[PDB]
Amino acid sequence: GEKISGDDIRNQNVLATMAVANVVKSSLGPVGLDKMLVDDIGDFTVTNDGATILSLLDVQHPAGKILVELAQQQDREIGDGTTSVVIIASELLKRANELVKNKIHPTTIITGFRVALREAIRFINEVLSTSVDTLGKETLINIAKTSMSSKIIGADSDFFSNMVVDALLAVKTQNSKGEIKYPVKAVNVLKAHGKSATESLLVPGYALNCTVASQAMPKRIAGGNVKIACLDLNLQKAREQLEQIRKREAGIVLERVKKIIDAGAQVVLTTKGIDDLCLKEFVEAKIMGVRRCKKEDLRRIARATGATLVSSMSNLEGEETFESSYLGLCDEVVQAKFSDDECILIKGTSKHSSSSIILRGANDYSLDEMERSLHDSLSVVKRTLESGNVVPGGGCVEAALNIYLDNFATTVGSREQLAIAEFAAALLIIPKTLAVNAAKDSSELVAKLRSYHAASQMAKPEVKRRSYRNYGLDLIRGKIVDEIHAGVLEPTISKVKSLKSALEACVAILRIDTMITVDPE
Amino acid sequence: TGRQAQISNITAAKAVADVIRTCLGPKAMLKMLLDPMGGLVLTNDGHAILREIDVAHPAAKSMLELSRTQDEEVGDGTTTVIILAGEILAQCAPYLIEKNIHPVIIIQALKKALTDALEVIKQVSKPVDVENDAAMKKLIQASIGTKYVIHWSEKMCELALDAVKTVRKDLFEIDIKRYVRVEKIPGGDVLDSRVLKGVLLTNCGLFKVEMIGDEYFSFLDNCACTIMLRGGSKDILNEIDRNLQDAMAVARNVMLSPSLSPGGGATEMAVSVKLAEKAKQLEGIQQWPYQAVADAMECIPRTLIQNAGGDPIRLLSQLRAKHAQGNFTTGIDGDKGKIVDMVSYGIWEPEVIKQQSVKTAIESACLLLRVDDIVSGVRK
Amino acid sequence: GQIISNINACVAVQEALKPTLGPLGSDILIVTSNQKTTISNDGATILKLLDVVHPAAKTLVDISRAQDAEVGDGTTSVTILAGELMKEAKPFLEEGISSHLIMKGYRKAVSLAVEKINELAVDITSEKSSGRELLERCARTAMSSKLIHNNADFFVKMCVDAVLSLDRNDLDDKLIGIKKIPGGAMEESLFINGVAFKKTFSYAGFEQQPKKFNNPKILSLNVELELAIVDAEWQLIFEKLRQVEETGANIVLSKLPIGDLATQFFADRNIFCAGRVSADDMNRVIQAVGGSIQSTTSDIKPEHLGTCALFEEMQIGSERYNLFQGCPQAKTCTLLLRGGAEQVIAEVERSLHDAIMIVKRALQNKLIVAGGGATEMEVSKCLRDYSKTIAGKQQMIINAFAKALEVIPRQLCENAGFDAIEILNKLRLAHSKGEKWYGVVFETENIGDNFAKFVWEPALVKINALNSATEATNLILSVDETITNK
Amino acid sequence: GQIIKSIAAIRELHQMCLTSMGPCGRNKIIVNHLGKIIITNDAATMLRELDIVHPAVKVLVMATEQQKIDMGDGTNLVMILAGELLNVSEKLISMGLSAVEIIQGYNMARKFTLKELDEMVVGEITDKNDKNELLKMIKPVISSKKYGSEDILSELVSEAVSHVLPVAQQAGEIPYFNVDSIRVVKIMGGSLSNSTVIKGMVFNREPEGHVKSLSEDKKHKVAVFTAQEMLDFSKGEEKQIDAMMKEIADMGVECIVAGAGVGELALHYLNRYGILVLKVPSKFELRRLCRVCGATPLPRLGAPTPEELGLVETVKTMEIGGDRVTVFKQEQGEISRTSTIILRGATQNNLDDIERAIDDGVAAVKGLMKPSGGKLLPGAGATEIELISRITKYGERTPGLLQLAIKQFAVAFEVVPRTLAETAGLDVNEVLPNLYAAHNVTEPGAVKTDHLYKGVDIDGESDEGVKDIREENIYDMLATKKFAINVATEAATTVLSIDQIIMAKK
Repeated sequence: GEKISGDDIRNQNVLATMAVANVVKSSLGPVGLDKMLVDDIGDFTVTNDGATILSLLDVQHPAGKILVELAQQQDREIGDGTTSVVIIASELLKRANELVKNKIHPTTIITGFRVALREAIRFINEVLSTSVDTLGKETLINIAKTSMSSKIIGADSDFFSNMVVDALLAVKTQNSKGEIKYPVKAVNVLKAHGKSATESLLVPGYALNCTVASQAMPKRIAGGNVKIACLDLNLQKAREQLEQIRKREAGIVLERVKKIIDAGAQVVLTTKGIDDLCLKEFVEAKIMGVRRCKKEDLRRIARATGATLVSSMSNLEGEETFESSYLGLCDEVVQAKFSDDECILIKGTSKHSSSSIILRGANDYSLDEMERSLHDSLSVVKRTLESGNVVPGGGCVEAALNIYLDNFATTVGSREQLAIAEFAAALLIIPKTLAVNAAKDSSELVAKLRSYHAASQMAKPEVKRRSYRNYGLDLIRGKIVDEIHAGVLEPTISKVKSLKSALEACVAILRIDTMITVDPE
Repeated sequence: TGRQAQISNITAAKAVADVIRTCLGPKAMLKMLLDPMGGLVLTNDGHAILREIDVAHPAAKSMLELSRTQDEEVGDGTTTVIILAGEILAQCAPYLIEKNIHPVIIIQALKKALTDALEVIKQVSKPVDVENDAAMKKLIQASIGTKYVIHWSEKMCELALDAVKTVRKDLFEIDIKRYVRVEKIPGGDVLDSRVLKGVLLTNCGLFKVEMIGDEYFSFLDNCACTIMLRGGSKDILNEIDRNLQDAMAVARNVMLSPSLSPGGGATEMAVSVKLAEKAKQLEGIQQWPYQAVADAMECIPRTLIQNAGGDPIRLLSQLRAKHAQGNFTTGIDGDKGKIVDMVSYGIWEPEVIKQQSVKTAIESACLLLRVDDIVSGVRK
Repeated sequence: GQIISNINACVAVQEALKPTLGPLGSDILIVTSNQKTTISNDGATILKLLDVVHPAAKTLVDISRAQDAEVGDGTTSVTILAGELMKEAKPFLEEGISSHLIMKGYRKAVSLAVEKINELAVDITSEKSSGRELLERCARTAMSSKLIHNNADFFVKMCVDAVLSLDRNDLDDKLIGIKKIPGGAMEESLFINGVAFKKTFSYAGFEQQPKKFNNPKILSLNVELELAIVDAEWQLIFEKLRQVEETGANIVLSKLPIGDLATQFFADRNIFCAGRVSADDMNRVIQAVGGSIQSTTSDIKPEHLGTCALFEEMQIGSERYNLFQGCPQAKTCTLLLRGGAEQVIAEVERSLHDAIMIVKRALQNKLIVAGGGATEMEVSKCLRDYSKTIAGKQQMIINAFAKALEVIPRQLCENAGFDAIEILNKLRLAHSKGEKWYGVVFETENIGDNFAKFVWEPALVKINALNSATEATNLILSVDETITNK
Repeated sequence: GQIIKSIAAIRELHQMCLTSMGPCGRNKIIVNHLGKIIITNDAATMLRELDIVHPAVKVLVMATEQQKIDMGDGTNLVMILAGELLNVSEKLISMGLSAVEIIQGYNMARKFTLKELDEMVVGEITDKNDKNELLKMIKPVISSKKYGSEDILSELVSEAVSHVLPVAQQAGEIPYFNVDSIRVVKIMGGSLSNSTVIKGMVFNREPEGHVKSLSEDKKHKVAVFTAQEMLDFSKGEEKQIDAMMKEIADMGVECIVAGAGVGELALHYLNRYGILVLKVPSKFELRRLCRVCGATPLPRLGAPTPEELGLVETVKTMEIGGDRVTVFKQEQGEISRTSTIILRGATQNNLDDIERAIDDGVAAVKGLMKPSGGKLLPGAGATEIELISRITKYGERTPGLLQLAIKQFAVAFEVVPRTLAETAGLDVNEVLPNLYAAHNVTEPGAVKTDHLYKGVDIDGESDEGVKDIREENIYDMLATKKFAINVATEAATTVLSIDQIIMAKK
């Protein structure tokens, strides 16, 4: 079919790249703005998340879809910074275009970026810091403020700081051959409206959204040794031989409930609704029935309370029974009204302890953004506790590393130093884009910040304390502030994997030479 | 695209707000709609207008969910609050697309505007005791003036005020008033009602069963209240619930906010003149977008002038001078477009009416400013 | 935004002149509606015949036309700098940087550049090179920096001896005009000490013309000589011929042609006469022989008749021309080009006229600096250290102008086939740890010292180059809109 | 069909002249049907060469003639002010306000502005002949006119005005100011440092026959003027021309001025008798020649009257810009005023902007001499911020419908400080609070506080925003501002008065 080769394809690759790059430019930084997407189904979705946009984004260019899969891999590896990482592919491929039109060979561009990022780890070793960082009184709050970038939660992040920290405090467990980590992605988030952001409650346990059929049951259980059972089977009314089968099936249901009553389970979790036959057995046995449960939420209950889901009741023989090993354990069961509904609160579980988060917002479009923003912050603390090395935030990292690459280019020399200079100018778009979203001047703070880092490497003792060297930048007032007063920092694993995952991503665009379009059937 | 995409979003809410300008007050006008199917809907309520119309502008679709939130609280007179969200968008034309003002700077100015607005709301605060049945009677009759059930409300609104106080009481005073069960009986006279205190199905007085074509009568003595309504026509029961069941918001708002504000669009008159005075003390970059909010506040009372057939330029000259000099209790007569103050006008509205109006307006206005552009064709 | 669209159309102007930089440069062929073939390296003739679309293209033409007064040569290495300053300034114009900071920062960079150029220019005088040396040894490669590579050795021993007769403080460009003689050789051109012009018309006594004069006298007369009516018209012309003989003029220059009566009268007396004399040739004789032009025979007097040492009739290219020698006042030496190719005559015509500009500025001040594009490298090296502390954002602005001067060594490597990166690494150490004067050497194809290479260039070329590129680049930034009626 | 249509053309031209004014201002290129390229920042010259197909917006085009005749400067300020008044009035039109109160609002505020100009005036200092006073007037023009070099151009004009100065110290009551007394010549090539001033006037012509000086003659004399039968006319003219040219040489007249067609026989005798002649003098050169020299252009071809003749103390025909040129150069002692200033530049378009800048400098002296005085006003946009506080106060003093017109009249003043920020690329919102920081809440008890004393000068001080205008000598012309608000109000109300376009037989 259509076959077109030459340098026009690489010029078209960056043209389609810069076209979709404008999507994440306005959403970068705490002051970034959201954008509305039309789903053509009558509704719309307003999101600044690059992972959600690139998924729905329609790209008619074959190479433009590579950036879509790049954000998907960064969600499992990192889980945050979607618009603060992928955005570099705009100018990085644009500066390489000037080298393609010149006599620079693509391998020099490829090997130039590899030697730059390989030796960049030693440059990062200067800005690293331990997990203790300052004198304390703020520990996981400083890393919780990392999610302020690219998101609008920075205004309400004051009260939400202690909510995220305390949610991951009691979920501690032992895994990874004895390593102590927090099993994230297991936190339940409930959507609610009313009051304000400061009224958000943190539940140190499991929260279930359902409706209790009979209010006369022991809704609130006082004391320990609470047994909870889980059954995937549906016990209800279901299909003169028709009346005889109805009586035989009713006896089978009452027999299976009798096995649960004999086990002493205080809470019975069912997938579907409960008929009137099972409700009469629960009141006499002082058991609270639960209906309309989601299978995905029941999987976390099996790990938390310790109640394994029962697919079917059977054994090696033809006897049906419910074993006692499928019962869960917790400290107490408390039921309170949460947002025009009564939810079950399971706290103090035996096997594993979980946590639930209740959020408040304006509308459903606001809660969708507030949920994913705080959900991505859970991975920020998780990835930070894995590697104690941390780097300061504020965009001062990209401006500082580009100065060391200037003398590093003179060390290597030859033709590989020109690609290093172009790679240093490519990283300068990150601090300049933040100035555009902050309605400030671009080169104003960039030229000044690089002046403090220019003499940073020239200081022999570090003369007295730090006259020039410092970290952090103030986007609101457009001034250079210290990282201690600003209180902003970012994890190292997020910054290293940023350019590391983008390494093979940008080169893949450069490796494209001949473009061929086959006509569809 | 970019700033050009926001211009289409401002005109989207501006075109919708201009339709509901005449939907406020007892003089409110009506609007006729023509669908591609050929059906016509003529009504003065903007609730069914936004639901039936399918707009091609993605920004106007967000106002449909906002109307559901405003109608969940009161629903009568709160539909025109969307105009305030549309006037702010049109107010940014000399700033956003001309001075290149950053949206967050405007949003930050709206945060100080929403905070200063609540202070002005507390300035017009006029508490009143809820123990007086005559004072609460004229309060629920405020929204009745837009209907012909005014003289019918004598035997109607008295049943609603007595039933809410039974299910309200205290706890704060927060309680659930949804336990009430209202039964509607078609046919008969509207003057015929049923006074029943108890649960409809110790030392009970009497037990009897009446004769009704719908169902029988049963009394349950407790140690909860129901309402049996007999309509004066067949389909009149739809309008009866709007003047009684939907009127329960007045009884809920007086318990949460006993204070009273000028009714009939007379509240924001003292707010606009006070907001301009609070702007002179700011003395900053944000002063211009902050002071320009008062220009959007005076557009709401112009709807009454457009309904009264007056000149909004010349009439508001003397009207704004009364609120900024004489007192903040002055108001505007919506019927004839007169300077008669709210003191002799006899109608007062709770503060929460304007609180939830401004709160939902600022929260909806900033979200529209946070949208850079709109794209289509994703094929989800 | 409107300036960017105007720059891209002006980029192709010097990109067509891109290979033309350096002595290895190429030429541009131009064919007009008259089918006149013009092949020359100089962009002044190129931009004059180049079709312009946007008015910004005329800006480079006005600077190129004024370049003859400021410098006159090296136009390939000057005009290209006007487009390079606006090429790297595109990312700055797209950002919040205004074009005023680029224009204001440019004058601050030129003020520091000219200060260093005057520092690089050193005048020893004293016992070092003097006349006939600086104009030969140091001007060997300085006179022609582009063309005449094979014939350079011929003109150093010829053209230098012609410009030696030109004394300082005079610098007359009216007497340096050349002529076009078909046929012959370039190195065989004869030196002419007096006025020489073409006959342009053939005579029946062309072979009978007098060979030489011992004491010739040139007289300029505008009287038209052309023939009862027959006796009257013949007598009036005869009386005018007798009045001319009273002055004793052996050479009579007539503006309008003469008939047979005036020719036969002058042939019998062995009196020379030449018709169809142009007005430009008459002013050349006034500044050489010192005669005068008489309109009629009323005011003609014997003292208006000038004289010269001797006259000679030269025959070259199968055609004879008038040759004057030993004029009373001659400030230059007339040169006559030769060769059979018309393009070659016009090729060296632009080059020799550009070489006299060096002699003009050398007599005022004698100065030489390192040539071969090494001047901008030392200036760009100094601007990198100063601009860091100068007025905030001006660091990145001057560094853009510092990197804009890097186009000169990149162009010299494009023609020679070298590497653009390899020369920058060698010069960076040569202009920092290697002090200054180390340049680039094309002959040995490596980096060497221009002091021992004998190749130098006047620093006055680079001084006016920045001034010529000042208002040229500032006008592009100062114009944000262009309107064309109809 | 008119308002919205005109504003579309107004916002176009208003944005065009917005970047013209100011030291950071920009120029434009205009190409006519003949291909002539002109680069200038002047709005009057701009709209003159441009072809506009919208008759409604042409009101602002013809309104420039009122400003050029009265003053000739501040043309960019009038187009920005008049264009902004119609832009801010668009909001009042959408509100339903009739043009009655809009026209009355601008006319009521116009009289209030004239009352403030007399109260806010400073820096009398009243000195005509000081060389520093000539520098204080010519320096501020770098905003509207060419800002390229104010050091050299200010010195040449100050020496030229002082050279043509009538003197007559104390009270001389000097009428008949000479606008033509200043002339510049465009010379291609060279830099501005090569430019100088000559005590006499110069012009571009070339000598032919003599080129000799002849000014060493110690009060020389100059005159000014307004088949045998075939030789009867030939010999008849040779005898008459010889006798007429001999009597002129007998009187000792070295140079003559011939304003008519000169034949070949006339130039023949001029070379023998050594008499210089001028070739085809133009209309404006003929008037300047007879007034300065004081000789009568006698049309008679014979001997002129020796009693009345021209005189030039010192004149040289040698090279000036590299070519021999005969000029009128003279000395103030024995002959009258109207000297010249020679300019040197590589670009001919830059010499045109300097010519228009110097021509506007002549009006600065006209504004001082013709009325009682030109006074002074705060420059660099510092005058408009002083009026904003005054006009805002008048809105509360006069309650009524004019408050809507007074409000938009004060907001329209924001374009002047925005001009400095827009042309410099800086954010106007950052400089805006620095402009209000001068007056703060109210004015301090001291006289001439930082509001009146200082001003807005942005070079490295953009962070501070305020700078002293006294040391910088940045001021605005009072006669220009009085005429600016008059033309802007007359042009704004004219557009609002337009009803329908009428075409008659076309």
